[PDB]
Amino acid sequence: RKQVADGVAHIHASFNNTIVTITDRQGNALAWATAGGSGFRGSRKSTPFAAQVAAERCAEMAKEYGLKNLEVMVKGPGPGRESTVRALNAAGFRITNIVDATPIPHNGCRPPKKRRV
Amino acid sequence: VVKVRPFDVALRRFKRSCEKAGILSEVRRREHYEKPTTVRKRAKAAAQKRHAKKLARENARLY
Amino acid sequence: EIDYKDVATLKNYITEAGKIVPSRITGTSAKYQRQLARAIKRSRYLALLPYTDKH
Amino acid sequence: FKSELLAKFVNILMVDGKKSTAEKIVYTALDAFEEALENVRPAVEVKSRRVGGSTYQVPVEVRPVRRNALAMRWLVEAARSMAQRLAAEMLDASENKGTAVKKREDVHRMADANKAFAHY
Repeated sequence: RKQVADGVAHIHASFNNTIVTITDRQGNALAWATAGGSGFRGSRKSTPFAAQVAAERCAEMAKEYGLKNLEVMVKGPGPGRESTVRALNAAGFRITNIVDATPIPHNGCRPPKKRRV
Repeated sequence: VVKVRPFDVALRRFKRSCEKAGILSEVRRREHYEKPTTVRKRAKAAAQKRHAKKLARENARLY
Repeated sequence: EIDYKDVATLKNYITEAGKIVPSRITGTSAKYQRQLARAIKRSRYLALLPYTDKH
Repeated sequence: FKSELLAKFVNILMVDGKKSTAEKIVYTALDAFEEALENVRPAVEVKSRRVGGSTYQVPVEVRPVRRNALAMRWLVEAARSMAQRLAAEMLDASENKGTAVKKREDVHRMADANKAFAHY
């Protein structure tokens, strides 16, 4: 382990799962945790609370590297946007900046077809 | 983007900083391809409803 | 009288994200709004304004 | 004893109008509560909703009155001589053991498992 104190939390909140990848500021991965690896499956992955746990699990694995300050980059529309960020505050970590990093095409590729469900 | 200058404020300020860049709005637009005809149909009915509101909401006794 | 060089003015008409602001908000005339949008877009090409807050 | 919770407990024990038989049973096994109740009182319970088109078990708070009532019900239902079964439970209930305590547990267990539905 290289001990780092300043880092970046990259919350990837899909509508299905939520991934949390705490990195150094140079974007090398240190820890990751996912709603659908932190216990919850099918329906319950896609809940705030599953993502919270992902964040918690990742947080208490990020302390091995001795991280202290994180910037949160919240990327996507999922339920695990807000909850993960709370779970980083309420796990010690000082949050410096909360960026949104959602990829927005400036008209680009034709999305998949509409679901005639 | 929100520099945390308490966190609880900062996350609310974050949540309103991404409302205002219509970020979640935009993702939901671009999840599935709206066929151009359907886009226009929605936009007309929008304008049409908005007017047909205001018009009768100027015609707006009750008791 | 809008210039792709007058960054300072133009910046009153872009959001923090870099987005062009509605004429509804700013209160610009349709004719002006059109000319802004054109200038903003020329600025963006000269990297005097940014396209996106991200980049 | 002059307590409304005690009144409740017997009425929750009472069967077929027989208040005396009940009252005796409770009064006698009490000779052999307010604690043993408070160690069965559940704070959280699962309910169920039609969520849109499924049945999800959603955690909810128990309000304090239902708290005391659910406890009494659980004691009696576990407990069910009777005085030689109603102190039996209602002492293990002060020693976090038995089935009325197992209820408090296995209810909280179910809620813990359904925290993902807590507020949605």
